Order: sequence, then structure tokens, then C-alpha cells
Amino acid sequence: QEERERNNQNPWTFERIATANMLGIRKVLSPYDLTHKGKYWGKFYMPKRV
Amino acid sequence: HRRVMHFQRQKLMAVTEYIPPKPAIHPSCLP
Amino acid sequence: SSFSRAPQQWATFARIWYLLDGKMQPPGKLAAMASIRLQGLHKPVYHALSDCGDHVVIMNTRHIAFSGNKWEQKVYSSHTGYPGGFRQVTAAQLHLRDPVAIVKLAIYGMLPKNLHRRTMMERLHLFPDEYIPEDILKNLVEELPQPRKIPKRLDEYTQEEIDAFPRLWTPPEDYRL
Amino acid sequence: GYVPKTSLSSPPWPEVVLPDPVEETRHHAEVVKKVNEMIVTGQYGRLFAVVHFASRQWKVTSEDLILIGNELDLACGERIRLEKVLLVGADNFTLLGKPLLGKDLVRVEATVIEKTESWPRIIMRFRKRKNFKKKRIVTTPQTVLRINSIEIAPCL
Amino acid sequence: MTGKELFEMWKIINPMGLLVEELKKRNVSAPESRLTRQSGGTTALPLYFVGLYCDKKLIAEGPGETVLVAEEEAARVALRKLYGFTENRRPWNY
Amino acid sequence: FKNKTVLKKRCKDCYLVKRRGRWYVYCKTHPRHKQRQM
Amino acid sequence: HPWEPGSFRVGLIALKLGMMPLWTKDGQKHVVTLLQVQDCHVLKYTSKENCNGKMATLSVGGKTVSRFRKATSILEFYRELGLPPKQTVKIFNITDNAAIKPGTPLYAAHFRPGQYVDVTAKTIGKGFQGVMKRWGFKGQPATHGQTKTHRRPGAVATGDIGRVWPGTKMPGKM
Amino acid sequence: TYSPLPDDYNCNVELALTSDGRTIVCYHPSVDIPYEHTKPIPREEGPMIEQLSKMFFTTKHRWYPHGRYHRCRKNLNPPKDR
Amino acid sequence: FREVVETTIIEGRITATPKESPNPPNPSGQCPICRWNLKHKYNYDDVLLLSQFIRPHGGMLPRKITGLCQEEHRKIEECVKMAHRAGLLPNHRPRLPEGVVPKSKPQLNRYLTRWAPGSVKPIYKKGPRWNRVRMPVGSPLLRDNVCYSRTPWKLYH
RNA sequence: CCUACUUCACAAAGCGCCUUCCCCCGUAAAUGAUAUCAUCUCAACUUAGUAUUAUACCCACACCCACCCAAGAACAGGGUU
Ligand SMILES: [Mg+2]
Ligand SMILES: [Mg+2]
Ligand SMILES: [Mg+2]
Ligand SMILES: [Mg+2]
Ligand SMILES: [Zn+2]
Repeated sequence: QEERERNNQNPWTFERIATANMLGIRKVLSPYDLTHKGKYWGKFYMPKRV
Repeated sequence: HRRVMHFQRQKLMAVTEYIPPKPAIHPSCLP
Repeated sequence: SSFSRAPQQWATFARIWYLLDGKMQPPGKLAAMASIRLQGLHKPVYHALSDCGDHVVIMNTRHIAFSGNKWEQKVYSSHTGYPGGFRQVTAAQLHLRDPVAIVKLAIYGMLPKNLHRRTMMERLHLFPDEYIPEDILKNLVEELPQPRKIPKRLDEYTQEEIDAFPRLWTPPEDYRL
Repeated sequence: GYVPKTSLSSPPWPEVVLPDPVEETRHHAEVVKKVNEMIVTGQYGRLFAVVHFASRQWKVTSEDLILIGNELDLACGERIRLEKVLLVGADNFTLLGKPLLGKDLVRVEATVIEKTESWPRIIMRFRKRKNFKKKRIVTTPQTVLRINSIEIAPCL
Repeated sequence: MTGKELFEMWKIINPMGLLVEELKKRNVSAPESRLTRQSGGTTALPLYFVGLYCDKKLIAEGPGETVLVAEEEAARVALRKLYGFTENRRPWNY
Repeated sequence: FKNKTVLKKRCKDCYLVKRRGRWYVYCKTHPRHKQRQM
Repeated sequence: HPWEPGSFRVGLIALKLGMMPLWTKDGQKHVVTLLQVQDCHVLKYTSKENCNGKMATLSVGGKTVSRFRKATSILEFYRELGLPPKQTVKIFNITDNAAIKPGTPLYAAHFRPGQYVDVTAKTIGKGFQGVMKRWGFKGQPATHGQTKTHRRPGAVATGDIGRVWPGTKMPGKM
Repeated sequence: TYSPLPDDYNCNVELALTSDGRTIVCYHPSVDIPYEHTKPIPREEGPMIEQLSKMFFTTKHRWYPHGRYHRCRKNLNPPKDR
Repeated sequence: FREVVETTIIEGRITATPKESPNPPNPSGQCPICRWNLKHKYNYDDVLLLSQFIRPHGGMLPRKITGLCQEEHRKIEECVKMAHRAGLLPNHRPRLPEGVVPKSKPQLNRYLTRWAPGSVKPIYKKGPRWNRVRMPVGSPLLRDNVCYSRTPWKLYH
């Protein structure tokens, strides 16, 4: 998971956009999403998301 | 089955997907 | 230029007879071409109210080809008004029943959904085989290029072409093959 | 880096070789010169020009009428030169500018023949169940121009 | 005169006759009529283009609903070109 | 045959073939072991 | 030509005289219909290519009628034949080897005992009939209420469809 | 040796630039049809609608009349251009 | 190549075994195709390439014999299946017994056929727009192929 | 459909008589590669397998006085030698 985070070729991450409020995205995001970094959605957890 | 997301949220999820690195030549093809 | 008004008008809005060969061609690509010509969209003088559509003749509609498993998968659905009148047949079944049906239906689908459509269908002429009526043959002007380039069979390749392509691997001498 | 001839070995589009700049420059000179010579001699017949006037591109010829949707602050019968010619074409040659042809090259002349109001145009607003209904009548000032002449001078 | 065809102003009968007389006046070969282009021959709405050739050189091409009408049209085109009443003729200088 | 979402070979003589676009377990020794992918 | 397997011969046009009983040696009684063949002639032959059909056709006419009551077209056709006009003309699909020259008379001995035949006619017209006589609908009971419902069609269609299906059994001409 | 478009149907297009590079010059003389490319000149309402439909490759609908309302609506003196 | 001959005596005889072209453009290539820079540059159409890796009766040759890359073996396998179904290999017909003469069957021209025609069931009930049952065209194994057009291969129709 | 029987009687009916034609597909097997055995094959393929069923019916058009009718609400249809 750590390796995938470091290895990622995508310039845009959920964390980066969410923290900076890049498209006014905090409007459609939970305050919890800042900490969850888009990995967690409700009770469900995505292991495949960086 | 998951809860329906806002379209803007879903778009963000789609944009922020892990892209694995691709070498110029496949490692198997290399000696 | 320098024509009289009536012959000028006549030349501009004249109907043109085109020929298409349907041999080893997808119906949809033929339909795409036919639809363009039937509506008159190929003509730069085009307008909906100008009825400037052109005649399209398609031959070898029996010898059409489908990509994938569309002969089996694609289903044509029709309902006679009566209860239990719903009939579903595969593309293969319809083709055996009526050779011109698939190309006809494809073109009909791609035509605009208005009152002009059916008149445009009158300009369409479909023939299953090589044979075309003599009157229709006399009308023809241009043969449109086939939308799909047919791949050559192995036997169709010349000796020159075979020798041009390299051997990629060396088989063992003691192998049965 | 050789690849044996297959379907996907080579791009489907044919190989295109463009002429060498030196030869092409020479060729361009010859073409320009003969077109210039035609202009000198007067081989051309009727000319058509694409003119930019009042926000719109007008394909005009001699003795052509155009309707301009504004007042031009010109007395009727006044001859004006339309600048901003994009394209000037004959039977056998066309000259098109980047984006405008030079003043020396082409001259198009028109005259004001008519200054009129447009026919009344109705503006109507209605929203159901809101008691919302408005009516306005507008007439737009208009000018009619007669394109008198298009002339070309040998400047290439 | 503006915006008018020559033969709209000057009514003519048998333009082919006029053409042959004019060409023999200029000491060239009599024109040869050939079908340049054709569409929907058997139909109720055919288009025919016929061309006139003098020593295998094109002088005029004319469209018509029939071959005979096309011939007449080609002849009129020829006469227009000879007399200099082409549509694309230099406009009148005022 | 019995329909199974997951196919298991029940003995050694069981064998797994794709026929008619779906997986099957066939067994000549024990015919009861026959299974069809659902 | 001699008969071959797959070949079909022409039929006849007969007049329905009536019925009488017939007995068999086993003792069973069978009712039979009498069909009289009256002035049955072959009228026209059409080839398969000309007919634009699968088989060659013979038009055969029966039961001579008045010349005065026929149209000019029909009269002209019969004049060319040299036969008086016939009430009905029916078309028989035949093979090429079964072709017969027009004008040739046809007789009852064309058929032979032990052979099976198909008979086609217009049925007796009962005019406009209700559902009970037309489709054998059960109808509604006589008493125990039933104000105005004795012979009526019940529910014609279903509630959900806001219409009546094509080919529903309704009162009409039978 | 290079042509952007095949010059055999409409006209022979030659593209050039003026020395300054401000004006694009196009020379397009018309292409004339050769002699060789040419060819020598040779020497009952119901049924009626069907005949007309076939003759002009139309549907039957066109050939049916319309009522007085539509006939009288039509402009018998329409504006003419050119 | 070895031929077995039965005349009862059975012998094995070696005929002319064809050999690789003298100089490959990319030496130190692991695959046979990797060597000739033909990784993503062949389709079902390319019968010259495909005929090299098949038995006379149409069957695929084993990976070890040909020394193909596993990935490329799978690609060639499915390409040859498509080639057969498209009718591009008429000389590699199955070994039919002399007695058995194939009955006349209706002919349908096809190409880019992934599945065996017998196995596929008709799509009687295609879904709504949002969940549509689509007809597969071409193999996903050929997804990595070089794409000259801007639009990628539409794998599902 | 009306010869009998029965309700009845120039006829309509059943309680009476006559006629009534093709298949379905889930699997069961050969040969045979990937995976030199084997393997019914979302391998190329071979049979049960039948595929598009097909054939039947209908099909010429006076006067549209009048009369008749086994045709019919009207209209239309059949007959009037
Ligand atoms: Mg009762
Ligand atoms: Mg009562
Ligand atoms: Mg009451
Ligand atoms: Mg009558
Ligand atoms: Zn077992």
C-alpha cells in the first residue's frame, strides 16, 4: 500500500485535492474525508485506493 | 452494493485512480 | 456556369444512382454510407425540405459479414398485433429467411425518424446476389468504395509475399508436427 | 528497428513527402508571377470578395445588395470603400489574406442606397400560473449597401 | 441588362444552326456532340451532360433532362462563350 | 448433473471441461460427481 | 406425361347436390355428400415464371351462366375460348407435367373411389351474430338478478391495457 | 511530385505564398473533360397512384389530393429572388 | 520435421526443417516475436505470422517447441481461433476421415469472432441503457495493440 | 354440416354427424490440438440436428332499372338463358 502510494503516476490524489479544496470539492465531501483520504466510504473500505 | 455518490464525488474518485508505472520495454522481453 | 436557369436548376438537384458491393462488409458500415446518400447529406446543397436525396443500389447483401458473434447474439424483434404475436429471431435466422432484411433494417434505423424516411426507402434498392435488373444497371453513375478492406486468405498470398515475410523461429529437427 | 510487414506494423495512412523548401520557394515565385501577369493583362472576368463589415463576413460581388442591421451615419448616395477584405476570387485564381489582404492589392466600393426601420419584431415573455406576461415591440435601424465595384491592382 | 441571360433578352430559334454558321465563319471544324455525363437514363428524371468538340477540344458542356434538350443547352453555352456573354463576364463599368 | 456456482472435483477420475460456453465436471467412475456451472 | 412422385394434378369445381346415407359391409353407416360436376372446363394455364410463383397454375371454371349478366372483359375472354361463361373460376397449383390445354372438359371420373379429397366452399352466412352463436361464449345466467346480461360478452380485455387486443372475439358477421 | 488533392476532377490547384508571406495565392484553371472519356450520342385512382409512386420512386401519400382549407392557404403569388 | 510412415513396419524420417531468417533486428529478445519487434503489431488478419505457429491440420503448436512468451502464446492462440472462424486458413482444415463427407451447412461470413458460434446464446432481452448486455467483438488480449486512431478499440458492441 | 335421430319443419338448431397435418436443443457421442497421452470443441470440426417449416385458401369484373336469393342491419355480394 505504501509502495503504491509512492509509486503512483497519477499527479492528482484524493488527499491533495480534498485538503486544498481544489474544485470547491469540500462541498460534496464529508469533513471525515480529509482523514479518510478517500479510502473509506461508509462502513466499506477500499484497499485498492491510494 | 454501495450508497449512491454525488456525481462530483464520483468524478473525483475516477480522476484520482492509481496509475501503475509502465516501462518502455516489458521486463520479461528484456534478457 | 453560363447555363440557362432551368437546366442549371435541373443539374443541381438531379438524382444520382450509386452502387455498393455488400460482399464481406458489415451491414452497419454499408448502412452508414447508404444513409448519408439517401438523405442527400453528401450534397453541399443539402436541406431537409429540398428532397435532394439520391438512389442507392446495394448488391451482394447475402454475402454481408458480421463482427463477433452477431449472427447468433443479435436478435430481431417483431410483434404482430395479436396476443402471443411476439417473435424474436437471431440475425442468422432472419438472413436465411430474407437475405436483404438485415441491411434494410440497418439503413431504416439510421434514417431520420420523420415522414421523409419511407420515401427515402423507396430510393433504396437491395439485391441479394450479383444479379441486378438491366434498367437499374443503366441508371448507375458511381460505385462507392467498400467500407471494410477484406483481409486476404493464406492461399491468396503470392509466393513473393510469403518469402518476403521472415521465418520467426527454428523448429527442432526431431519433431513430428 | 525493422518490423516485418503486418497490418499493424505500419500506419494505415499513406506516406506523405512534402517538397524541399528551396524548390518550393522557387515554384511559389513562378505561380505568384503568372497570377500577377493575369491581373496585369486583365484576364479575370467578374470578381467576388469576402468582406468583413459590421461583425459579419459578406460574400459580395459587383451590383450586389447587402442589409446592415445598424445605422451607418452616412447620407444616402454616399460612396464608401469597404476595408477588411479577406478573400478575392476570380474564375481562375483566388487571393486570400492572413487574415486580411493589403489595401494596395484590392479595393471594394459600395454606396448607401436606403436607410430604413426593420419590420416590427415582437418580444414576448410568459410564465404560466405566475401572472407573468410582457410584450415589447422593437424596430431595428437598417442600411442597404450596393456593392459598386471590386478592383485588383498588380501588387504581389 | 443586369442579372439577365443573353438569350432571355435575345430570343433565338435553332441555336445549333447559329453555332455551326459562326464556327464556319471562324474557319474551324463543325462541332461534335458527345455524352460527357449521364444519370438515371431509364428513369422519368434523367440528367444528361453533352459536350461539343471541335477537333477533339471542348468548347461547351450543357445539362438537360433529355439528350436533345442538353444539346440545345450546350449550343447556347457555346454561343455565349463565343459572343462573350458568359455569366462570369467582366461586369459593366459605371 | 447438479448446478454449482463453484465446481469441485470430488475424486481423482473427475475431470473439468468447458463445453457449450460453460464449465462441467464429468466423472465416468462416479456419475453422481457430474456438475454443471450455473 | 406418366405420373411421377411429387406431381400434383388439377382439381374440379362441383355443385353440392345434397346428402344421403351410405352403408359398409362391416355394418357402419356413413353419411355422404353428393357433388355434381357441371360444365367443368380448363380455362387458363400460367407458367411458373409468368405467375411469378412457385408452381404452374390452371384456372378452371364451373357451372355455366348467362352471357347477359357478365362484364365485357369476362365475355371477351370466354369468346376467345369459345365456351359459355362460368359462375366460378378457381386456381389449381400444378407441376409442369400436369399441364392441360384450355378448353378441355373435366369429369367426375377424374377422382376414383378410395381416394381422399379436400373440399373448399363459402360457408353458410349467418349474418351478424352475437358472441354466443359466433364464438360459443357461455353467456350469463337467466335469473338470480342478471338485469340486462344474458348473451353479452363479459370483460372484453384487461384493466391495465387501456385498449382491446387485435383479434378479440366480438359480435360480428359470421 | 506532391499534390495535396488529386487534380483530375474539378481544377488543378496550385498554392503559393507572396514573398512577404502575407498573401496566399491559389491558381485554379478548370479541368476539361477529354474526348476519350466521352461516349457517342445514340439515335382508376388506386392503380394510378401506384403507377406514379413507382415512376418517381415516392410513397403513395404525395399523390392524394388535399382539402379546400390547404389549397386556399397556399400562396399563389410567392416572392421570387434572382 | 519428422514423418511417421506405416507400410507392418513403422519408420521415422526427417525432412527439411525450415530455419529462422539470418539476422533478427532485435537480438537478445526472449520471445520469437519480441525479437522481430512484433509485440503489439499483429492482428487476426496477419496469417503469414500465424501460419508459422500452427500444425498442418490447424492446431496450435506448444509453447516450449516455439519458445513463445506466455502472453504472446495466448495472443497467437486466440488470433488463430479468429483466423479459422473468419475462414482465412482454408488449407488447415480438420483431418476428416475419407468416409466422412461434411454435409452442406449455411454459410455466414464473420470476423473478429471471440466465442465458438455453437456456444453463444441469443440476446433475447438486452438490458436498459444503464445496464446493457453487449455483444463482444475481438479479444481483450489484443487490447494492448498499437492504436493509430485516437479512439481505442471498441471491444464491446 | 343436416342424411337420419331430437328440438322442429321450404329453414334454424344440438342432444346428432363429419374433418383435424411440423419440430424444438437439454444433452449423448466420434476425430483432434493448446497441454505431441487424454479431451464432445465459448478450438478448428463430425452426427443425433430440422433448417427459412411449408403447403393449403383467396385471386377474372356488366347494368349498378328492377326482381329473386341458401347474401344481407344499411350498404355490399350471388342469380335472372
Ligand atoms: Mg345459459
Ligand atoms: Mg332480463
Ligand atoms: Mg334496475
Ligand atoms: Mg350483382
Ligand atoms: Zn469423481
